[PDB]
Amino acid sequence: LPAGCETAILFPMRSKKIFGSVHPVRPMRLESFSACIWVKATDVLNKTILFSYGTKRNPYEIQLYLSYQSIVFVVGGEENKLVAEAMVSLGRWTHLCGTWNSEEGLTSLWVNGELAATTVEMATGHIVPEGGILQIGQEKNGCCVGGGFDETLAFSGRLTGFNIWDSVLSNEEIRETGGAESCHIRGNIVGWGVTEIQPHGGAQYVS
Amino acid sequence: LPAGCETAILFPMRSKKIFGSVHPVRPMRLESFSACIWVKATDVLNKTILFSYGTKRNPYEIQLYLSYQSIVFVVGGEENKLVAEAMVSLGRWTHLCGTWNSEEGLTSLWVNGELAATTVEMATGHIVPEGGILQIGQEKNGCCVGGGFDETLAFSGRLTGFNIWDSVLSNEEIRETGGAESCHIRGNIVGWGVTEIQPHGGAQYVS
Repeated sequence: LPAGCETAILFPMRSKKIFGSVHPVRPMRLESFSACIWVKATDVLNKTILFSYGTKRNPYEIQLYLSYQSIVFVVGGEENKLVAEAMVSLGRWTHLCGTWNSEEGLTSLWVNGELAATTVEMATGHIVPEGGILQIGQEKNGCCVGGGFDETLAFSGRLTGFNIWDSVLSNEEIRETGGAESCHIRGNIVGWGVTEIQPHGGAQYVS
Repeated sequence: LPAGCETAILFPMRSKKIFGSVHPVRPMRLESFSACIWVKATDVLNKTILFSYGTKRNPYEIQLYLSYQSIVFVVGGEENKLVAEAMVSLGRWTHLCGTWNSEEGLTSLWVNGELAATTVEMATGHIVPEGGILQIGQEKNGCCVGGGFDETLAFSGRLTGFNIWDSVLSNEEIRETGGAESCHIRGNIVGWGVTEIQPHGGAQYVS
């Protein structure tokens, strides 16, 4: 387990059926936010969508994915994105965090409690609309067609601590969530064990 | 049997899952086209979506929906439509059919094989996109989610003789399709009993 957790998803095999359905309880109102996460990637491709919140008219409303030895940060749509280079590789628990603002379009990334990317005037004044759904480990593809889901974009590996925050996280708290006692640090939008998480098609906890 | 047909589909109750899955054989890419049908208007609400063909970027590519007394026929989008006034019935096998072209934006509607309405230079040059889903008996929405199909948009009743053509039908052919010897003339785009049709969510085949 990454730092002090005892539970983690297993994702033993990426196939055309592995996915999950999360049903958060509270609104997604966000003109700014931050999202720490610990990840253990087994294989990284040019395109492998770890998750993406999508609306009926904007499936790419939120998304981040690893492009070989790089990390992509998609906001709002495919066109608007931020990328850092050569930080994520196969098989190691690594803390990923970031921040965004709509006032002057400020956004940033924080790995291991340490900066990874930053820019300004992106998604300035943007507000995420509701009505979409957040999906983990898969992109929009067939589910019950004897497979269907893109095994290419599917994921295999260990994950734990699915959390989301309603506002920006200070650099101090980002560092703390990058520390060895980050398992108990959870956000309010989503908290591990607090938010409804429904693995499917292979994603197994290792509690 | 009406129109000489030998099979039909019953929509016994307007419900949030009642619909049918239609998969026409050939592409829908047409400029001048026509399609006629017999409808037994069981319920005529202020809005009872008869069907809805929609592409991802345009939910209202093609949509015929029935109002209290008017057959509102939408082409391309909500902006362009063709509408009748006081000649739609309740609980009676009735004929409604329309044509369209992009050359000069021609369009028409045909009740009981008799012309109903028409306008010119409507969507001139427009080409209907292909590859979309031809949802029937209900405006496109979720079914497996559990309900999803707004019952107001849902329709109930018996349906027979589904036909789609690749050209504007002549007046003589419209009269022929409006008679008791109209079952045999079935559309090449879709022919009653040719294109696979699966009533679902309460609907069943009937004859």
